[PDB]
Amino acid sequence: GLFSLDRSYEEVKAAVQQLQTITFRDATFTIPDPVIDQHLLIDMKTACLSMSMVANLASELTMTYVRKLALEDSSMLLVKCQELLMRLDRERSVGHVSPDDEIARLSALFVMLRQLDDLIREQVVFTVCDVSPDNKSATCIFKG
Amino acid sequence: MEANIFCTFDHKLSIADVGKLTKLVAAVVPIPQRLHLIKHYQLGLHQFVDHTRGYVRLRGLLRNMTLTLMRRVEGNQILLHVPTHGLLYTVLNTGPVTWEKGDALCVLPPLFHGPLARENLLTLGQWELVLPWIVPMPLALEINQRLLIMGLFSLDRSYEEVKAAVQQLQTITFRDATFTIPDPVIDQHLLIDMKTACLSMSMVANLASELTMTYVRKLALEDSSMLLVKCQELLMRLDARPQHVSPDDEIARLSALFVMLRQLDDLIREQVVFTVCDVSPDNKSATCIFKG
Amino acid sequence: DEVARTDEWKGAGVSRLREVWDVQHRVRLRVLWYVNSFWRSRELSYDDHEVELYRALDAYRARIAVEYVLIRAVRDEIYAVLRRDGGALPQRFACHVSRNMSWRVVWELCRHALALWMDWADVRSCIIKALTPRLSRGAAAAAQRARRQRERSAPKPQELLFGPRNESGPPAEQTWYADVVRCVRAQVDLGVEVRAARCPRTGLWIVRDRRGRLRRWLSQPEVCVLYVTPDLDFYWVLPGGFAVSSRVTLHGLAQRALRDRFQNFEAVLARGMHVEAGRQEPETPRVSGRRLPFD
Amino acid sequence: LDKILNVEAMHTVLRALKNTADAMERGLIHSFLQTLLRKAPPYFVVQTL
Amino acid sequence: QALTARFFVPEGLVEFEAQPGALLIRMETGCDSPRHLYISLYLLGIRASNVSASTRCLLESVYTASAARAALQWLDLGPHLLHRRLETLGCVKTVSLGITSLLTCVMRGYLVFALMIPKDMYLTWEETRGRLQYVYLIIVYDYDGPETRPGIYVLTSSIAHWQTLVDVARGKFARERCSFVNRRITRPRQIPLCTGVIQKLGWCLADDIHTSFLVHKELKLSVVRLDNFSVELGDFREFV
Amino acid sequence: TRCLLESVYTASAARAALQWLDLGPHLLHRRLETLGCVKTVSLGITSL
Amino acid sequence: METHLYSDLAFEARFADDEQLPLHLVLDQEVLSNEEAETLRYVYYRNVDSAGRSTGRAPGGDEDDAPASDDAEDAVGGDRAFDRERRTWQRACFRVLPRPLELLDYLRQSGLTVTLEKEQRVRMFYAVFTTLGLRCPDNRLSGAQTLHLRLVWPDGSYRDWEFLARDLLREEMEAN
Amino acid sequence: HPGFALTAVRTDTFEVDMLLYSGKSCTSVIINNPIVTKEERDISTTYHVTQNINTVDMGLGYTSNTCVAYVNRVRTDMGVRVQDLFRVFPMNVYRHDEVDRWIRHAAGVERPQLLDTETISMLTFGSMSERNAAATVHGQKAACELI
Amino acid sequence: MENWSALELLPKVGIPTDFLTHVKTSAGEEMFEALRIYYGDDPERYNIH
Amino acid sequence: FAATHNPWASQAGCLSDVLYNTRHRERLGYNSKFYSPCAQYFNTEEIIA
Repeated sequence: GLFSLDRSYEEVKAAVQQLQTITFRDATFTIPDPVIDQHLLIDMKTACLSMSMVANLASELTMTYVRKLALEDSSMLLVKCQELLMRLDRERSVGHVSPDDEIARLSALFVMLRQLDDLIREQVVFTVCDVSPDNKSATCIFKG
Repeated sequence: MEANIFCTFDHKLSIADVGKLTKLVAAVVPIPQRLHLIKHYQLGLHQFVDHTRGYVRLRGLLRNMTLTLMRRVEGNQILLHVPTHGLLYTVLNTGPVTWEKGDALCVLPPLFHGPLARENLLTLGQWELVLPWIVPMPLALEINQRLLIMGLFSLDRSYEEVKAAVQQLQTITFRDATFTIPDPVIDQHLLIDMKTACLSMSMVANLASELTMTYVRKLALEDSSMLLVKCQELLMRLDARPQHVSPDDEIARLSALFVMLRQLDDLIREQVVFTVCDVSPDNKSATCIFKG
Repeated sequence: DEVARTDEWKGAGVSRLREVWDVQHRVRLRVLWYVNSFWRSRELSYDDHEVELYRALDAYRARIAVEYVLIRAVRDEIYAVLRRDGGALPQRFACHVSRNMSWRVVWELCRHALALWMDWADVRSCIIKALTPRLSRGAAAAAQRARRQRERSAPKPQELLFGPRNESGPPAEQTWYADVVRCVRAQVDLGVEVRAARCPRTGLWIVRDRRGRLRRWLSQPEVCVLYVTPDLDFYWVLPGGFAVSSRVTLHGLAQRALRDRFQNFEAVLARGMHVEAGRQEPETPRVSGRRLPFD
Repeated sequence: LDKILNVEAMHTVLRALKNTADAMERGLIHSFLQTLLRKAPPYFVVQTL
Repeated sequence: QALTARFFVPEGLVEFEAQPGALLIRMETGCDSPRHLYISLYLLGIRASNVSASTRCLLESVYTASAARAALQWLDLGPHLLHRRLETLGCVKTVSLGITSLLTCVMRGYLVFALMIPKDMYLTWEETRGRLQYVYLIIVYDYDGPETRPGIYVLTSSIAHWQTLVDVARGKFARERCSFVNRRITRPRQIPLCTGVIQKLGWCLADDIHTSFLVHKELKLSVVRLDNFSVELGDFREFV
Repeated sequence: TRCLLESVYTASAARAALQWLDLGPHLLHRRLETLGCVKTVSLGITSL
Repeated sequence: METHLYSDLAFEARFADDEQLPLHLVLDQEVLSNEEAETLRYVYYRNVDSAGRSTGRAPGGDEDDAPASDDAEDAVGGDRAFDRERRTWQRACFRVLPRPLELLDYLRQSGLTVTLEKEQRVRMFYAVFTTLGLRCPDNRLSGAQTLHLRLVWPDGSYRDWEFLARDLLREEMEAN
Repeated sequence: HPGFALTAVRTDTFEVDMLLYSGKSCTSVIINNPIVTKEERDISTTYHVTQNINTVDMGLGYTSNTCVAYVNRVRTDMGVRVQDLFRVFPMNVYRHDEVDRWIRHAAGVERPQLLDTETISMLTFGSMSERNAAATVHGQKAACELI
Repeated sequence: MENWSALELLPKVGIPTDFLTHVKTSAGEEMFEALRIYYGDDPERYNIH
Repeated sequence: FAATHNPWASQAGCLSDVLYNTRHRERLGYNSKFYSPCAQYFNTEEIIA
């Protein structure tokens, strides 16, 4: 879904062609594209843009909130986290806020991550202990 | 397993109190120790409630405890039944929140409501019975998220600026109802949660791939829609062929991003306790599956 | 493979340690210098041209000047209004009086008290405490509300009959801060807090402690006492309840320095204190050494 | 007293069974009427036919 | 009641595991002929950083079979990840030895059914004995060294709600979390997943915990034991 | 107690009596007279 | 200890935008009592120009320079002036060690390999760690600058005292 | 006069008392004995009973006629209030931001304020775009569409 | 709160009657002084003191 | 469905509310004896109750 917008370049075409297939314990598949007719569906669009939005919002918000929280009892986790952020800022940059806009930003970050909960958690529903050449059939314990 | 819990009232049981308690049959009450026999003091949250100290502390103390169902009563004897994972049970709505078919439930400490005239149950002497709130997933998730938002925003600000933001945040509207968080004072538990949130947020900020970083910019250049207009309006204050494309590294980086987002979600999502079948039309009772 | 700043930081370590006093030589503290600090890499320059130093000390003198000059303005008001009245003091604080007393000796004791109090003037004195709430944000709004409320027409019978009840007026119980000086043994008290009320029988003042007990000094011949109101009105009292009245002419100072020196500093939220405004704070955080620290 | 409660339980069973029988008969007639209306064309078309 | 299961495993892996009460894990492998291979918790001790030198020497002495050594080579081949390759089966009590051995496992039941843990691997966050205790299997990744060797623990606690347990684990394992951040910064081309993984399997009465010794081939090991045990498997849940 | 009584008696008719009590020059002594003790209720817009 | 490192990194971050350089302080029983050191809440610092100014106010001048009006309504420009005064103060991180310790042994138990000009032992019954900044409008730093250190306790009481930059930097900067 | 004319189409609902006419034995019903199954919860048990009838059409052509008889009253106001395409097509926006804002303001329609899961769900999957009106004496609003 | 269990347990007099509107509407629209409504079966009647 | 047909008579703060509403009228000189014809059309408090 991420590659959907850059699908013209040859490198992207080869990468997505490679990404189409999965191999798993003697079986090989082709997973159909989420894109149809050169455009992307609204549902995949909103999922992908929500994930991109939460990543982006975290990028800016992290500096202000690590500085603010570290005003309390600072710890090693905080200082190494801040150093990691400093390294990110150093490599990226080669070339105040309104309180209501701030609260909107936090609400947007959490609401964007919140809808992603649908897909991220791969809940288990079955566990199996039996197998046969009848492989069409199996005996399982119910879960979830 | 201790599939039954007996509780004994030390005080006398007047006819009015025993009838009132008879109306509560099959409701939900928490029990700390899970021991076979328990006194009447631990039945309910009254032993642990304290408005002077954090609602976060009460939230933690409630989420740690165990859940039980009610059974019909007799002289000086009240019977509590612990549910077994996976079976089907009947529960009654303790709070005023509306319940709907096919959505999960969570347990949370009580909330202030419109009239503030909360009914008192079994006020035996200086002791009182108070029930926890059984809440459907959206409202519970919203309130826990907004409490964390309160903690993260209010820090290192004067009371004057905080005063408007707290009145904007504290009020929750959910399915035609209104609610307010009782006492959102910062506590060390909230500071630990906030430290974990900051670490996870910085990690996802760092290890996110370039395509994820630049995706919304490219699409905002490409398309134009109400959702994208809102996203740009949010990011407006902040506002080519990729030189490297690597499917395997992208897969691994996105897996790391998923473990980070999975961790960040756990800070908000309270553990499910009930999943519902269809509900009685009076919104007072429902039949549910119990999960642990 | 590269190390983080933290590990090379801890390896490089510190090598220097200096002790520095404050300007007044009240408190001494140490400073540490880290060899790996970015402050070294910046290569900034330093100079201390003497004219800038002289300006800095003169400005510092003007900074400590703020309260002593206010004390001296209080002196000037006292003497000026004493001259203007021409040696007449009306009674203002409720106490009985005796006629057959050598009033000259108590006048001389008033002179001695005036001399003694001024020698022991300090920032701890009453008037600084009086200005302390006046500077805060709530003071301006409260003064506006009070002026609007006191400058009001008597309600028509219509308003009294219907709707809201009689709107609450000001309470009689006032809060004052005071200095008291005793001449029998030369010693002063400078940071007093006192309750005040207006006597119902006669409009004189009654002074009480915050515990409610009626206060005694007004009778004692050897004591003269100083009062200031929360609206910066001024009183000086000698034995017999005879007082001198003036207003503290604080206009001699620039607002910048006056606000710089002191104000009732407003707080920001920290661990443990309520997010709702004005709620009762839980037990103090107090990271402690008397006990094994919690983890 | 226990015989009173036993009679009450038996009568509850009887009420439930009789009410359910009435319910089933009403449901049968209701479903028959539903089918009969799903077949029946409007007046003007059959008058023309 | 109990949900019995049946596995086959070659003789080389069995001899120390052959004591009736043991815990078994399934490991995936990239090699095509041994698609899956079965490993007991004791065998993880040979690689676990928590295990002391003497117990590691004993484990190296016992598991010298070629198939077991190949299994350990497959385990060590995994780059800085094991929970992606390990899956928990449950407690076992029955064994028949031979050139290819047969043993049964129970994935849900409480039908002696003691579960055995090595003394090196056992820890508790609390010294007060709570009447009701849960027990969990956790894997923790060290990052301060040159390359990541994993830590292994099995722990008992009175905490049931997951987020509280994650809070206490973060409190006690802060060094490992800082090491994970240090790994992320020091080797930016490498991307570790987690600091540790929690997995739930436990329901037992605290008064029925025992300390004991165990023997095999006249070699002596110290172990901790859960006697009146019940097994309930769960999902590998990752924490930071 | 005065605040409680002021809150409870805030009906329209009561405040008129309070106005009449202090709108005249004369003291309470000349204005009032006692009728002993009351012992029944019959509520309405006018009560007996 | 960690406060010094974190504050150094944070001031490295903010230097490109507001040009403050970091200064690291340690305080002992000559500064404050054990009771008030155990309950320390806030620390605040400010910088002053040579002629007498502040960091938050406009350097040229401000309406605050006008004489006080002593009127009834607005004593001293209440809301705006108080906002400016709270603006000019700045907060810094702090950590307090309530147990008694000596500096050199504690630092060597930490990762810092201290090698002083002489191994002068210092004994502090209780120690608080704090980092403060002093600003230079450009890479020229004037010794006549004065620095403020404020400490705040929950009940609203506070104590403060001023330093001369020439005393703090008397030899460390002279080498460079 | 904008230079083009519009014709609106409108939907109105009525509540009526229908009557139908049937022929004797024009359709047959085949029914069973009702079968009961048992379900058992904690405090209460519920029995489900079903009787799966099936019907056969016992007549060629049409054996049942119905005539809609009586108008009880109208539920729709038969008004001319216009359907908001902004509600029907909430996703679409004008390319330039300022002109879109000005059109939305001038048209008397309000854009959503803040991002929330309810707003995201409304935009993506569709929901009740507008709340209930404050009050209604004139029945259900007549949804008017225009060509 | 009235003793509804007494109403349920005790014998009754059988009176055929019909409300002007639908029965559920008369209860839902608050026309009666006091109401007790339950769906399914409330076991409260079987508990007596 | 227009906003109002009488701007000076409909709004809460307009002439016809402040003049006619018996609860607002009490803020001004009001002889209660006169039955104002439009009193029942502007007692917003009574209508809300």
